[PDB]
Amino acid sequence: SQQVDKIKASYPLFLDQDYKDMLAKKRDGFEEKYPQDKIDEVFQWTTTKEYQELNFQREALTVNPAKACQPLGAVLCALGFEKTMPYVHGSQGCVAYFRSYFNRHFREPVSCVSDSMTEDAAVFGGQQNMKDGLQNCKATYKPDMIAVSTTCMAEVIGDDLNAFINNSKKEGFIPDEFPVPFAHTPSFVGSHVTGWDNMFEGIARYFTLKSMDDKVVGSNKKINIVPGFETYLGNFRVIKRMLSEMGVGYSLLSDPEEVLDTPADGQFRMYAGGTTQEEMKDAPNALNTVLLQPWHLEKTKKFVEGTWKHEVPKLNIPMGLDWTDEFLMKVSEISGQPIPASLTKERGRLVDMMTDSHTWLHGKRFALWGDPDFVMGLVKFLLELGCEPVHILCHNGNKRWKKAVDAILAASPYGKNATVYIGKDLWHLRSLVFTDKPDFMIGNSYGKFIQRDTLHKGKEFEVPLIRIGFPIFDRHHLHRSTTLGYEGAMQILTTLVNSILERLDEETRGMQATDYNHDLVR
Amino acid sequence: SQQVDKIKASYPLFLDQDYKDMLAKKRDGFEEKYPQDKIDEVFQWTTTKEYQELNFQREALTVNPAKACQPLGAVLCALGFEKTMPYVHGSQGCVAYFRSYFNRHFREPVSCVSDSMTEDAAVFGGQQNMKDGLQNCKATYKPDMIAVSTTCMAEVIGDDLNAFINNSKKEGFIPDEFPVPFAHTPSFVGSHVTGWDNMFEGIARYFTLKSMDDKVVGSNKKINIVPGFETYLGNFRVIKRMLSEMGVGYSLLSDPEEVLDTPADGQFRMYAGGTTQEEMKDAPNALNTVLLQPWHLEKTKKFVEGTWKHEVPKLNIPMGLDWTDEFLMKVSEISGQPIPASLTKERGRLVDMMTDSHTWLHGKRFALWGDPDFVMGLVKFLLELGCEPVHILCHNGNKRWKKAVDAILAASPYGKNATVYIGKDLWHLRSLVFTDKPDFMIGNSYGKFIQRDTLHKGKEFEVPLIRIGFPIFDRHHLHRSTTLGYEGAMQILTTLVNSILERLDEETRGMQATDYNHDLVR
Amino acid sequence: MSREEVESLIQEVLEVYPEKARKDRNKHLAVNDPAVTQSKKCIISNKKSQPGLMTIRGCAYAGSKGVVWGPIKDMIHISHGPVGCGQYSRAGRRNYYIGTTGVNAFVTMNFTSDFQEKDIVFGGDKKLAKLIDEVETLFPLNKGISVQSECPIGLIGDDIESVSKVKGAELSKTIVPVRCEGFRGVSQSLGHHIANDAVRDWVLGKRDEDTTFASTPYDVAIIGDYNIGGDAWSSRILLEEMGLRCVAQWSGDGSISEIELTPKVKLNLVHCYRSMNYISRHMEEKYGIPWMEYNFFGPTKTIESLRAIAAKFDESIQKKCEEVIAKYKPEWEAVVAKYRPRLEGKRVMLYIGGLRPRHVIGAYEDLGMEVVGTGYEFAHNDDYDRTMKEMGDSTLLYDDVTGYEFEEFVKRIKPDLIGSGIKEKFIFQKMGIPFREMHSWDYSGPYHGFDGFAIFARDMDMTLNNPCWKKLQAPWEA
Amino acid sequence: AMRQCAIYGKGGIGKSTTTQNLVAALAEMGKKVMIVGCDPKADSTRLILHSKAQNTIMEMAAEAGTVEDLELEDVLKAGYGGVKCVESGGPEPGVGCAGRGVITAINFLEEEGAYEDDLDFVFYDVLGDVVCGGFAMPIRENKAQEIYIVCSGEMMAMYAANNISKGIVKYANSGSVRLGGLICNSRNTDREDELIIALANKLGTQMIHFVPRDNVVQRAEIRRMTVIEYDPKAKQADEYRALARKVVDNKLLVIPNPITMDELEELLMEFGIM
Ligand SMILES: Nc1ncnc2c1ncn2[C@@H]1O[C@H](COP(=O)(O)OP(=O)(O)O)[C@@H](O)[C@H]1O
Ligand code: ICS
Ligand code: CLF
Ligand code: CLF
Ligand code: ALF
Ligand SMILES: [Fe+3]
Ligand SMILES: [Fe+3]
Ligand SMILES: [Mg+2]
Repeated sequence: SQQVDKIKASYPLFLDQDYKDMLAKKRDGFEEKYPQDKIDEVFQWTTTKEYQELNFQREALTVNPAKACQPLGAVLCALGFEKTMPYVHGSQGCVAYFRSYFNRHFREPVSCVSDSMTEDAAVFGGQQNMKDGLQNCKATYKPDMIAVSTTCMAEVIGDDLNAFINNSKKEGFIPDEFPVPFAHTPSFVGSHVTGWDNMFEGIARYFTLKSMDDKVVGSNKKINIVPGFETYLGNFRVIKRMLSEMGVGYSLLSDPEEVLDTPADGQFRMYAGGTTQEEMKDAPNALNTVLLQPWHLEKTKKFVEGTWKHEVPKLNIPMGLDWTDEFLMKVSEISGQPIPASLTKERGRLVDMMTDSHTWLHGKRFALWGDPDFVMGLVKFLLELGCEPVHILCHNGNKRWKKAVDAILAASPYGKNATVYIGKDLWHLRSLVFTDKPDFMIGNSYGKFIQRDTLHKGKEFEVPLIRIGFPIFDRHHLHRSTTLGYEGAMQILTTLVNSILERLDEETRGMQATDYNHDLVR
Repeated sequence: SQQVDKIKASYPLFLDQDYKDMLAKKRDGFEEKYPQDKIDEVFQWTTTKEYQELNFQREALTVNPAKACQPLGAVLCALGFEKTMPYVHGSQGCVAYFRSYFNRHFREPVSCVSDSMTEDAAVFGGQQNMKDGLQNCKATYKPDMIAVSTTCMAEVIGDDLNAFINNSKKEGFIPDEFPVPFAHTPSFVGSHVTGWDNMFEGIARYFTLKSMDDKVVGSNKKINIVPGFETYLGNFRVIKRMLSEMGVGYSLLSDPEEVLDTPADGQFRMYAGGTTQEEMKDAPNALNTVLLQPWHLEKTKKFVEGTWKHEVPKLNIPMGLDWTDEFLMKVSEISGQPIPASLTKERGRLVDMMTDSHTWLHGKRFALWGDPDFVMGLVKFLLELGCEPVHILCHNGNKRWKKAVDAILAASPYGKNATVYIGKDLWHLRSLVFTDKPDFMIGNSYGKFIQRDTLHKGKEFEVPLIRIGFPIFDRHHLHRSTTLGYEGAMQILTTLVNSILERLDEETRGMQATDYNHDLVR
Repeated sequence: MSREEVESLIQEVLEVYPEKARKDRNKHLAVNDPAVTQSKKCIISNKKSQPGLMTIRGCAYAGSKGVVWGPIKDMIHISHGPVGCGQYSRAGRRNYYIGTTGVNAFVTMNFTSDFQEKDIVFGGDKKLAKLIDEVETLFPLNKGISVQSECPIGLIGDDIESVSKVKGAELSKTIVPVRCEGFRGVSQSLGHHIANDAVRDWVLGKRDEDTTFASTPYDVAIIGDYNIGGDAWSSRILLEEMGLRCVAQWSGDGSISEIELTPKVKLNLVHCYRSMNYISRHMEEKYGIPWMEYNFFGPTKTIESLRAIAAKFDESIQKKCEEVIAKYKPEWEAVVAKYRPRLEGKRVMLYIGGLRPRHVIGAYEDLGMEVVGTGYEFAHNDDYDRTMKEMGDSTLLYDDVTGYEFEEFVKRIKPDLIGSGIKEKFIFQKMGIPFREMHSWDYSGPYHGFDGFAIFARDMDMTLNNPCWKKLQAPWEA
Repeated sequence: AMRQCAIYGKGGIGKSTTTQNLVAALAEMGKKVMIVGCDPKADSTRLILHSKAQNTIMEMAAEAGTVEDLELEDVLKAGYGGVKCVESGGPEPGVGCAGRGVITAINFLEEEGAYEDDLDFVFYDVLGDVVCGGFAMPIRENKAQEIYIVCSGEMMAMYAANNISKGIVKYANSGSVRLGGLICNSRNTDREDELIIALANKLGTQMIHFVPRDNVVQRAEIRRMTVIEYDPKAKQADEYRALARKVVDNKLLVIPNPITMDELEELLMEFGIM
């Protein structure tokens, strides 16, 4: 029953007595459910150390992974280019999932097409699918470029993308001069960040491999910036703003911020902004190429050093204080422009915020997960703040990345209790936060479930989730935030300290019980 | 006892068994307090409607006021001028309190001096205090201008600021040309915003009143912007950014953002930035003067219309979509510059966020309080989002402001259940949120206590606090936020929708009880 | 360093003042020398602040309402006058209490008469009576009303005593009029004195003709402990762990019942001499209750004070004190063994109100830290007399230091850590010097007793050794 | 036009009565005048309005919220001969703070534009005991230009006039306010005129029209009017006409050089004996 004045959605409609009675009767009479005592005992067992040992002995089963497949990152990278349609050779369910994922994260339209390879296409190959799909996409959505990635089925059967696109061009399905960069993106290799790297390398080599004779390094006096897999629009914006204030000429290749942040003014823009084709053509003329997230831009690094002949600098992701300083100083040493006073003042204001908040930040223990470069930057910044990143999980990390992060932890007194896990999923991490409880965990929306689980052990065991990373589905407009540069460090610091303070306020809100510490001034 | 490995601060030190036993024994033996049943009965009574009637019949007692006294606003206004020392004629305890208040809100140094009027100065007048204080302050802190306000004692005894400063100048305590603007700021009249208005009017007439002969309106082709009492640095920044993007020449008088956001680089800067004296001298030459918060800039409006001969536009505070649009169109019609495409795109992105979040925002009921212009802007924006501002409280509001806000509510279908209270304190609002419960309350840090009180009636009656306004003491770096313009509206929308979503996540976190609605995707 | 250089530093700092201000301020700065018997020749204090010099001092209202009266839980304290004072003083001081706020406790609430212009012109006595009636109607569980005067009340001669008497008789309530108008005195010290006199005249004598309280020989009352961060509690658990019965706490977590029961106790343990020595002397000379100064800052001072207090009782109390010392010895020893190596040899400068500038020196020295500069906002001659026996040789002493003076002293001395209030914190944080709030404990604490010592050492190490202080200079600058 | 005068002097020396009679004389000469009473006793406009001015700025402001809600027409009322009359309100004796009320009332008059054009004179009748800065509100900058001190041959009256001059000195140096002269109200003392003239010379000023003590004033004021309304042809009415004429044609505006207590005693021995 409902009252027309106050209408209850599912919560709290299904807390009504009739609905509770119905659910109890359903479970009692037809579900054959385990007894509540058995369920409680099994949950308590799952929160134990022996269960964690069993969990970490897993070899074949993955539970709640913290990664996606390559073509998602390929689609994002392709989206970062002007009037470019992402085109995934393979089955259409993949494209539907990629679009839904990015739609839920960004709350914006995400354009991507499939060539709809069915069983007959699996058996006979996707040549006809490629020809018809390229023709249909170009005629329907009028892109100036079609960037081709693959689903797992086309990678298993060896659908040769190069041959398929070439045959499409020579047979008149698409114009011969129409740019169709391609990249093999096997979903059973690496992760979504690997797909981003592969797609970017494909686009770069499409626009630069053959026409290298007339290229001389530095002739355009710009700096190439490769962002990598990035889902914070403020990160693109902050890199652009810091380079603009610095008087540095730059070329941000794969810039998707405009297409993912279009206005609602009565019309739908399928394409907006993005790296122009001329930018990629002229990229070899740059003074140098700086990789924003080098640890999933290895293939791009090999191509840039071996083909464009750019001495790509060894820079960590510009996250936190020290690494933003290093990034700015390297940009200075490359372009010859000095670091301006506005950037110095922004750095000083970040330092002032750190001094203002160190008492609440110091000693705080964290479990964090995400992509390797983001995770490493977060670890470095947390060490800068005096926090303890006790659990550091990277599902798609590798041994060398683990070595680098271990060396970073060894250089700080606040990395003594820190452990780096690679190839582990969020079930491992839920065990980790049960058996060695941190104060907070930082990660994407999936971590919410871990928080729920911790709250079931009790309020004193609950590990609150701080939502930084990808994807964030249960909050609105957090994709607009920043994590790079001094501005990103300021936003992260504000989020961390205010999460701590809100947690403390909640834990001291009980009148005559804990409100003696419910201080107005913190 | 303490474990050296894990040291407990007061929370949760005093939850230990020995401390709990000590507190219980102290209460039983020596406190002679009311029985817990009696305390529960009285609390339940205070949450009732009859108690609210008794509360709203109050005529003499104020409990938890949502306002401050005039000299606080005078000090804030004076701080927005270059190398200007705020100087409060009267008792030094006032200056200590103003400085502590602003230090806790901004987490920054706040420079202000007193002439330390004691009982002998109260009886004989503080003319010697004025002479010695002006001389000492100028010799010690070398300000380029000393801006003089008053405490209540100097206003009661009629300390003639003009005569005192003039005598100090003629007797050689301070140079005759040294600028010493003054304003009478009685704490028993108006509130802190009135003090801001009074101080600004005094500073304006000090630099402009006697030299109006060689002034012609529009000759500098600039626009005067008066911000009023503003404690969000992002508001100054957004007004500056929006005017400079528009290509409009502007002069923001009383700009304190630099002095309240100095960097930590091994140096303490007592002064930084601020409106120069030449800007105030040239202000009568402007095309027009726009008052950002007109409802506490009445004296400034009268002076600017009657002395500078500027036809001050009838503009509401540039908060929310419609009023930011009106502000931009008025600035365009004054300066002659068109609204640029970047501002239009920012407005469109605001609209996109509104459409992305309307389902969660729509129908939400709010109790809010603060200064009149900020409160009115919040009410207008909440109406734009489809929210219901049911309890609109403004302690320092007046009848005309109440009528304007009532007319605003009548123009929208979402203002039907809204009531505007003026002269009511936060105890009135505690009663209001107990008897007509909103979903959230928006206000400064004091509202936290109301939240505590609501949580004592039960978790279902708890009204969470959203911290927007002044002062904010229990969170860090919120003073850096923005509330004006499209950017401020975006920040407010993000805060509101994510507060709603975090509340819903908390209410659906109970496994097997309410977690059926613990959705990953919201 | 060296008695001569610091004197030269004092003269150089004073050089910028006008001659009157320089002549005044020279008498408020000194170099410590334990060869001095009376601080009158050394340093003078408790004098008028020089105008326009940006002093740190508060007012008598701050010393009365904000310090002494405010912490009392079950009493409602009304800031009589305009709205500013109570609003700025609302919950700025962390005098911790246990109660139900708004029902039977009111500490963090701001009760005010909110004087308008007509209240100044025509008087506020009728408004005060109506306010008392409204307080009764809306807060019926309050156990006392105090009326803290602000500046206009003192100026216009409002007869708050008459209102208090009439309304108290009419309602059988204790209504205490406090003439703590801010312009009286020179600082919070006269606020302390006025508040103590109000307690003596209106509260302390209510149970004089009452013998229904059972008194044990081990009855002590804690005086001048305001439960900052739970300080008093951390202190109290020690005393009652050595057999003593803590009848009263003044005034942090304090009830009016405890103040009324104070004359029934046998000993008065004064923590803050400066704020409550007046009432301690009054009770000594009226009820014959001896009072002793103690100190619960750091293990050395805590043990010394516990043994001194035990020596005033039977052998059972002394055995219980010894067992308390032996029980808590490993914990503070572990705290030292953990945090002293991180803090040994670090120099600290202090500037707090009237007791802590000298009381916490032992706690710092327990961690190998040397206090090179100290000073008071509002201490008297006797406070500096007590300070000389605690400060080291050739250490800077300042009274009512100005912002300029203290900034220059810090620049020259270059201490590793500064302990002062909220109005110096961000100034010295921007100079790259670790800062600890020594009033509010930087929203941490307690610092009293052994648990307080553990927290204090943790905070000192956390702020002193924070990595942020190594990042003040941008790497692209020399 | 627009001459702003402030009437001060020893308590009860006859400031209100002389001010009202002088204002009546000035208004009978076609001069537009306005009387502002800065005494919480709103008794400085009774002989002009023929009744006690019940409506005062402070009382109206307290009744009607604050002073901003007020209107001039509710406190500014005409009387005999076009004399506009306003009164600053005040508490009953022994309570509140009347100086703050005077400050607020005068600020309200300034802000509401009571000082319009076609107003030749504005007379601020102030109380005799200037106890605070508030009652010096009339002699603030740009408020009153001339100060008239009513005195008499009594030692206390001359001491009060000298003390008032000492208080004036700070405002006179701060602004452009000066001492026009010493109006003398006769108290029938030995060498009254000699004492007033000597004191005025010592202060650096003049004695303007020593006014005789006559009961026609008492009669006229008990009939709720000035002498001009009561007996225009009486001797004291002509004396008030002469006082008005001497006020109009006055140019001795000086900063007083007040004399110490010793010099005052020498003046009393020199001119107060025989
Ligand atoms: N020239 C005068 N002749 C007779 N009586 C006078 C004269 N001047 C003043 N008075 C009387 O002396 C008394 C003094 O009252 P008032 O004029 O109000 O003095 P003040 O305004 O200084 O307080 C009045 O009653 C008045 O009738
Ligand atoms: S009362 Fe005094 S200024 Fe003795 S007014 Fe002040 S809570 Fe200080 S050095 Mo704030 S004489 Fe207490 C003090 Fe000391 S408020 Fe606290 S810390 S021990
Ligand atoms: S149509 Fe359907 S969703 Fe597509 S793959 Fe095939 S079953 Fe699966 Fe899978 S890992 Fe990624 S999303 Fe694909 S490329 Fe393969
Ligand atoms: S020294 Fe002390 S704090 Fe100052 S006033 Fe006086 S009692 Fe109070 Fe009050 S309302 Fe504001 S803060 Fe003052 S100007 Fe008056
Ligand atoms: F007694 Al008066 F002016 F009325 F001196
Ligand atoms: Fe800061
Ligand atoms: Fe959208
Ligand atoms: Mg008179």
